[PDB]
Parts: sequence; structure tokens; C-alpha cells
Amino acid sequence: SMLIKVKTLTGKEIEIDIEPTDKVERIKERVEEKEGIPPQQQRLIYSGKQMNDEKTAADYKILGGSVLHLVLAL
Amino acid sequence: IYNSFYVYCKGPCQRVQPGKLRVQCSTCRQATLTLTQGPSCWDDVLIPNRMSGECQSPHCPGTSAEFFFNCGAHPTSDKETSVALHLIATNSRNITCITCTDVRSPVLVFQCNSRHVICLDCFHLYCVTRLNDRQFVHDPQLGYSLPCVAGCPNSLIKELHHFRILGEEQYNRYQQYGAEECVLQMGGVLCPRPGCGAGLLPEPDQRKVTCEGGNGLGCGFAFCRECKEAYHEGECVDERAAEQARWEAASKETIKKTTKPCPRCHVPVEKNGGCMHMKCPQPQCRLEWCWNCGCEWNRVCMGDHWFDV
Ligand SMILES: [Zn+2]
Ligand SMILES: [Zn+2]
Ligand SMILES: [Zn+2]
Ligand SMILES: [Zn+2]
Ligand SMILES: [Zn+2]
Ligand SMILES: [Zn+2]
Ligand SMILES: [Zn+2]
Ligand SMILES: [Zn+2]
Repeated sequence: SMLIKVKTLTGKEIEIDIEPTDKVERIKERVEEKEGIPPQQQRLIYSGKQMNDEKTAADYKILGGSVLHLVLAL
Repeated sequence: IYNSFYVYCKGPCQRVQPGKLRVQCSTCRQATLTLTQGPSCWDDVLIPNRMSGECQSPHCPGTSAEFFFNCGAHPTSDKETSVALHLIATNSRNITCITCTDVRSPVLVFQCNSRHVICLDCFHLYCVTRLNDRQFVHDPQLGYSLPCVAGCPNSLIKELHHFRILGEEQYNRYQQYGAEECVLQMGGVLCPRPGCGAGLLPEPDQRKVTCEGGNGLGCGFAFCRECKEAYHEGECVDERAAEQARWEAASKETIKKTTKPCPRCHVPVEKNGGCMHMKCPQPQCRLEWCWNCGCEWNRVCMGDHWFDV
């Protein structure tokens, strides 16, 4: 697996372990598991790009230890 | 040593380093794939399964290459990869920097029509100033980036890892600012409380936005989405320097050799684009040799400079 950080805009890093083939949808489920935020309410942004649920981390060229930002959709 | 390739090593090095190119069979994942022709350009190594070869491992029908880069500075594992920064070149053409006017190496070559050249030190300064001034460009498809310093169109950097030139903390600020801009692009709002930093997509038909989120996601400040105050009742480059700094257009005073005799049989062989791996087509010869070094082809030339720009 690969370690990524999911960082709130307020600056909290949430460490998540992912498989590099995990869909972004699956990443959100992992975030739900740790933080209790329903995936429907999550937006993940990597270097300014809104990440689509059907893509993988590898689609976004994300490296181990890199940061995806998490934004709430109320 | 001639190095064609650069990576960002975020591991021991924490800097732009010369990279080592390796190739494997995409079927068996072993370094047993003989390419029909070597890579001649970045697309050849960045677009997976683009290149044809024959695998030498017993009974493997693999015919497609996958390339990887490792940092060249240290013994690495094959799986300890680094990101290739494909805009960065060794300044083999001695082209001056668009901003400082000095000949330096390495350089970054933008993908504008002019192929404008900036030294990496000036590139760092460009990124830092644009970042601090909030003049990075947010693009809904490409993310948060910058174009050619000259302002040339269609020149936004696509491989965002180039921004690792900022250094770790500035790069973190880069990604943070990119997230904020993405939020705003998406029709969201940024919390205006000093030091909060939250951004969110508020509910549709309400002027009152609250910075929601337990466990630190929000701060609970209620603001007006119009004026961003507390929620309230009622109404609220040098022209010549740029010319000289062109990777192709400013290199024509120097003759470009396109053909060299095979060192063994002495018969002229045509170079294929930027590929350094020369293969003599004479059936009784078939010498493979490095255009750059002149030596028999080998893995050092492969790893260091299989092709160049
Ligand atoms: Zn390194
Ligand atoms: Zn194979
Ligand atoms: Zn410069
Ligand atoms: Zn340009
Ligand atoms: Zn707030
Ligand atoms: Zn107002
Ligand atoms: Zn020959
Ligand atoms: Zn060589």
C-alpha cells in the first residue's frame, strides 16, 4: 500500500493507507472510516484538480506521502 | 557524465537530481525487453506501452515497454522511483536564460511555440513571486499552474511536480493555494476568519454561510457569502532576452550533425530524432553505439542519456 495525507483546508493532515489502484471513491470511503464524513460530502483536490471518483491515485500521478486536500460540500 | 534526464528526489536528496532511466517488459516486469528502436523523445518514455520491443525472458510474449526513472545520486531500489521533470534539460545548446541572460545548466524549456528557456534558479524565483502574489493560474482540467514567463499562450505546465522546485514548504503552500482556488472555481467560499483557512461548498439558497465541520474542519464563523463580513441583516520580459532564450530558434548558429559513420563498418547512419542509441543496419555489422559518447551501446548510456532534447 501507499501512504497519502488528506489535508483539511484548516490544516489537519489525516494519514490514509491506500492501494495505488484504489478508486478515488474508495479513498473517500477510507476517509469516512477515519473521520466519519460521508463520501457524498467529500471533495478531494490534488494540486488544484478536483479528483473524480472513478480515477485512481495513479491517474493523478500522486506520489507516496503526497497530500490531497479535503473540502466539505454541505 | 552526460545527463539528459532530471527527477525530483523527495527522498534523501530533497532536490532536482539527474535521473536514471530504466525499461522493463510490461508483461513480465523484468529488464529483458529489447526495443525495436530506442526512445527519441519524452512521449516515448512517459506514455506507457507506447514503445514496441521483444522480451528476452523465456516464453514471455511481452512486446510493450514500461519506463521508470530513479534518482541518480544514490543506490536506489527499482521500485524507489522518482518523478521525471520532463521540461528540464541539460543546456547542451548553451542557450541564455530568458530572465537573467546567463548561460546556465540545467534549464527548463517551456512548451510555448517559442520553446523559451529559463534557468532553474530564475524558475524558482518566478514560481515564488507568482505564488506569493496569487498569480498562479487555476485551470479546471490541469489544476494550479503557471505558463511561460513571457506570457505565451498554451504554455501552462502540465506536470505539476515541476513545482517541487519551490522546496517542501513552498510546495505545500502551492498545493494549499491551489485547493483554495479550486474551491472558489467550484462556486465555494473561503472562511474569512484570520487563521482559519477553511474552504467549503455552501448550501445553495442561503446568504448565511457558516464555517461548519467538527474535529477541526471548521471554526463556526457565520459570514455573508456576498461581502464576507460577519453575517448581518440588511444590505451589505526583455524582448531581445526572450528572442535569445529559444531552445530551437536561437540554436541555429551551430551546425546540427544528423549522420555519423558506424564506428565499426564506417558506413553513415542517420540519427533518429533525439535518440542517442544508434543501430548499424548493415547485416554483417549491426554494431549498436552511443551517438554522444562514441562507445559500444551499454546500460550506462541507456540510463543517463538514452535520448535528449
Ligand atoms: Zn535522490
Ligand atoms: Zn517479458
Ligand atoms: Zn536565469
Ligand atoms: Zn514562451
Ligand atoms: Zn472558519
Ligand atoms: Zn454582506
Ligand atoms: Zn556498422
Ligand atoms: Zn553515451
